Amino acid sequence: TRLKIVTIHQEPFVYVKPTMSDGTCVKKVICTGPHTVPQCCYGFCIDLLIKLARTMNFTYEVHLVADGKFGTQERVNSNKKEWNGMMGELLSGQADMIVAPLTINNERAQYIEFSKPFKYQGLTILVKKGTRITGINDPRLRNPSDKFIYATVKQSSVDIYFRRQVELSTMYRHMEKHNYESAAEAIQAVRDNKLHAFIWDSAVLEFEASQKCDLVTTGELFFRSGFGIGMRKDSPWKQNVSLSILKSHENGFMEDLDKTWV
Amino acid sequence: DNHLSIVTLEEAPFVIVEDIETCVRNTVPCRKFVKINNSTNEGMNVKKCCKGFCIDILKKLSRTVKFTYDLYLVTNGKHGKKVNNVWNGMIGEVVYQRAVMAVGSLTINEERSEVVDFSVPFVETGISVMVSRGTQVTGLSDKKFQRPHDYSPPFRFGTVPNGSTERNIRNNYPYMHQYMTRFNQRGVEDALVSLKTGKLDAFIYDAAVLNYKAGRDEGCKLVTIGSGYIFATTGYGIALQKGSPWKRQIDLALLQFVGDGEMEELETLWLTGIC
Ligand SMILES: CC1=NCC(CNC(=O)c2cnc(CNS(=O)(=O)c3ccc(F)c(F)c3)c(C)n2)=[SH]1
Ligand SMILES: N[C@@H](CCC(=O)O)C(=O)O
Repeated sequence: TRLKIVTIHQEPFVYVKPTMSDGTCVKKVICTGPHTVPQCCYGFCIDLLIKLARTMNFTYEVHLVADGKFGTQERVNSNKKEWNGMMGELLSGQADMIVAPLTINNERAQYIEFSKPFKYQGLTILVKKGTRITGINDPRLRNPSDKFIYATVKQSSVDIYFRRQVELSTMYRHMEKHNYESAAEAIQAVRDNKLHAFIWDSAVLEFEASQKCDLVTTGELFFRSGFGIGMRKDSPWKQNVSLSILKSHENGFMEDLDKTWV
Repeated sequence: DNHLSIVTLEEAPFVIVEDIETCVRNTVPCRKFVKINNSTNEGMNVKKCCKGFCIDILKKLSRTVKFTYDLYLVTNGKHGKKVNNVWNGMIGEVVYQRAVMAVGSLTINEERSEVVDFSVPFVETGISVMVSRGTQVTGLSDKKFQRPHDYSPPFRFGTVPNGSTERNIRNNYPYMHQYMTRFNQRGVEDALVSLKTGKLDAFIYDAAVLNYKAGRDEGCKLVTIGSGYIFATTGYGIALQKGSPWKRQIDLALLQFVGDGEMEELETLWLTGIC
């Protein structure tokens, strides 16, 4: 049996590009994504996937998460709760493994099993160069008004983060009106000054400030967090997937992916 | 079955030991087995007092996961090394089931994970290089380290052996490793003395401790090279026995401390610097 791999668009971890006319595309893999169509996936997490595949000797098929989401747990409406995003696909069976910049937290870990982290990072804030704020504690952030507008990605770990603490509630109620469907769109809306601040993964945000030199981060991590591989609570692969990730930190592989993609 | 033998080891600020009757405020009881002489297995548990970042993690774990414990300090070795295919240190205490779990500045790597189970990492760490004077050295992977004798004279640099750092340099850089051995330091304190006096040019070691040390250094002359760069990034973790029933609740408890702000509080409580 082959492994079904779900992932998600998220430069520099997963680039998504259209196959040229022949149905063909740096290592690149054929992945299907939204009714579905063949496409070209590459990047950091792809290199990782290919390393795990050869290391542990398995075959795989990659597709993009149908609703384009990382995954949170929402109430069905009522009573039932359900996971959307990559989280939902893994739990349902549509995926066997999540390979993606997937943040580790208590909520998801309750239901799935994470590998040891293949990437230590945190949360920071992206803005357009002319803007200056101290950080996550600036008056305009902690005391919001539509005169200064900031957002995160919907149904993301950052979303969970801000909804979780009563004390973060007014920020969360401000973000709720402005939250975007993809980080790409949110980063774009920051360049166009349609968005003032984007609260998101530093691994991602500092790569964009790195090349889109009209955007910058402030400043400063204000929260540590990490990415790991998603597998379901079983799982035969789980222990050996961790060992591999550890091995790749230790022997320089992960350090190389950093330098190839970040 | 709700009462757990747990092993630990002193390394500030994660675990700090103080002499004791009763252990006072914010400390817990930890026994240490001290021999009567060097020609007998005979010994005696001395009652001492343990505090620090990892002790606080332990209290919090105990509260939430609901267990009691008897905390003791490791005597046979330190963090853990495999010697003639036999584990010593905290890792071996768990491996030979003397302790249900190990807490402290215990680095997670591949080889230890073959023989114990580890919690989610709760402190970032890796390998860093600390210097005391200005330098242009990039990181561990600089030519000055990898091919030292390319330089006349060569750089003098070392680690504290028998831990995760030395085990890593031994696997990845064989020549650096056999060059370094003559500069082996017996402890972090020793190395720092050598750095300040100039009998050591660089000290290669656990990033979390190095960052801490530089954080509390008077005069702020000790820094980590390259913006505090970290080769082979990993974390401290709670080591449990292979297939432990406890791993799950310990993990979720840890991840909860993250959402609580409880970790950030511990971090600022113990890891606040002046530099
Ligand atoms: C120096 C100090 N480093 C960390 C300190 C306090 N601990 C945290 O902030 C923290 C953050 N995240 C997690 C859980 N997920 S993780 O992906 O595996 C991860 C990510 C980044 C980390 F830094 C880390 F440890 C672990 C946990 C358990 N603890 S002090
Ligand atoms: N934290 C290390 C000790 C110091 C080191 O060698 O880096 C370990 O658990 O082995």
